[PDB]
Amino acid sequence: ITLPAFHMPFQSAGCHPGLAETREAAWEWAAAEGLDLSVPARRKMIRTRPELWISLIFPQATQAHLDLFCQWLFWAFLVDDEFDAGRDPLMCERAIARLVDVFDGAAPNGPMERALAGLRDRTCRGRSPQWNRQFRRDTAAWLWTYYAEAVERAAGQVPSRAEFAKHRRDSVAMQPFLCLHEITAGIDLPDSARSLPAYIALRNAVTDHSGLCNDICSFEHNAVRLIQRDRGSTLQEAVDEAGIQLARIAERVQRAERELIEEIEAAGIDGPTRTALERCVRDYRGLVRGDFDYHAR
Ligand SMILES: [Ca+2]
Repeated sequence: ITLPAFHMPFQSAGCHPGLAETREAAWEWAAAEGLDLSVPARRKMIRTRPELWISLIFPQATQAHLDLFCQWLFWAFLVDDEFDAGRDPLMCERAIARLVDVFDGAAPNGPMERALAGLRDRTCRGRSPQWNRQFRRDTAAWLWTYYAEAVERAAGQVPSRAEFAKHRRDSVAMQPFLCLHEITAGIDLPDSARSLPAYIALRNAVTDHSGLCNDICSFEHNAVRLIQRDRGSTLQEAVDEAGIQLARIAERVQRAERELIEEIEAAGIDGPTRTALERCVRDYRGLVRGDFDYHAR
């Protein structure tokens, strides 16, 4: 199987120079929180290289922000590892609802709960209720996608190609890091800016590209397999067709930027809101490219 020639018109924003430092801080954070990983889990985390993804997503971030975001990613990888109990819908329901309660303020218990509480304290405090509402929405949506997949698998139900794309937006967990971008970029989006049709299209296309690129570079429901199912093709035919669909998503990023600039000028958007939206127009390209260089390279 040969990967296709991807359509990548987005230039690179670089890689953070503190990649080695933020990895050492990530494992130093896991040890201080009592996160006891098994040997296969430790090998899996080293193989996944969370320091690489976070450094390609936030190359200009401060070291403190990069370390914090990396520990979120380190925590999210540990959450994903446990759910692939992980298939029993009754276990997933109690596990997810416990993590969300800890997020909402319930006193933590285990190491994963105290780690999440510490992550939420360092991140969510100081941010606006506008940001905390979107951050919880994206984080909780990602957590409940494990319950959704568990119940869907237990019922013998399979997702269509369209339903999986909507589900993949929350299950790729790129959106919670689009909220973290606001922190490292020094911006804050009002709900009016979040309601702009072109910003929604831009935020979703950035999320879709990350999800599909993930499935392509990783041979669980996979978009390439669903293409192979809905088209009855071989693996190489489904991989190239998946790459073509990714090219359309990259095209959606370009059209959403143009339409967002048009919506800024037409609506008379100025001040910090215009600065926050123009920051996303400039940065979301490098996020797509940074995520792409992680999965493909
Ligand atoms: Ca184009």
